[PDB]
Amino acid sequence: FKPEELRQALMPTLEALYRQDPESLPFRQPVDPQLLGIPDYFDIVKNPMDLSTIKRKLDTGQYQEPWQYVDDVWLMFNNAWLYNRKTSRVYKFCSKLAEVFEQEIDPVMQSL
Ligand SMILES: CO[C@H]1CC[C@H](n2c([C@@H]3CCCC(=O)N3c3ccc(F)c(F)c3)nc3cc(-c4c(C)noc4C)ccc32)CC1
Repeated sequence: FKPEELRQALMPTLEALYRQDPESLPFRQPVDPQLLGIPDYFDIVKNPMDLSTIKRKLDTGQYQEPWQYVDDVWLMFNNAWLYNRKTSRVYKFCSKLAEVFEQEIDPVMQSL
């Protein structure tokens, strides 16, 4: 896969996530535990991930294969479901994005 081919193919799946508003808002920048006053965040989440990081990796051609992109998107979701309680808005927004991602990534992976 050329990185331009991955970027062209996968960027619309990422755009679909950013289009979810307000559901994407907590995911658009890395969690900042100082600002949010949650010093245990990095005790629980050892490999942080967010949309800005994924976007940067796509933009710069850091993914060799599409599964690596998919793995990072799932890492972001898994981190949020891990840290946050299921009653929280952030966990529910995570679930909403995951549903959108599933629906958009499926045909794309098949094309590829
Ligand atoms: C610049 O705007 C942002 C919106 C999300 C704000 N925020 C908020 C704020 C705190 C105030 C209460 C509140 O409702 N927030 C909030 C704000 C907007 C949302 F869309 C949302 F779901 C939640 N909580 C966040 C939680 C997380 C989070 C993620 C993702 N994974 O683990 C943790 C913890 C990330 C961001 C959170 C921080 C400022």
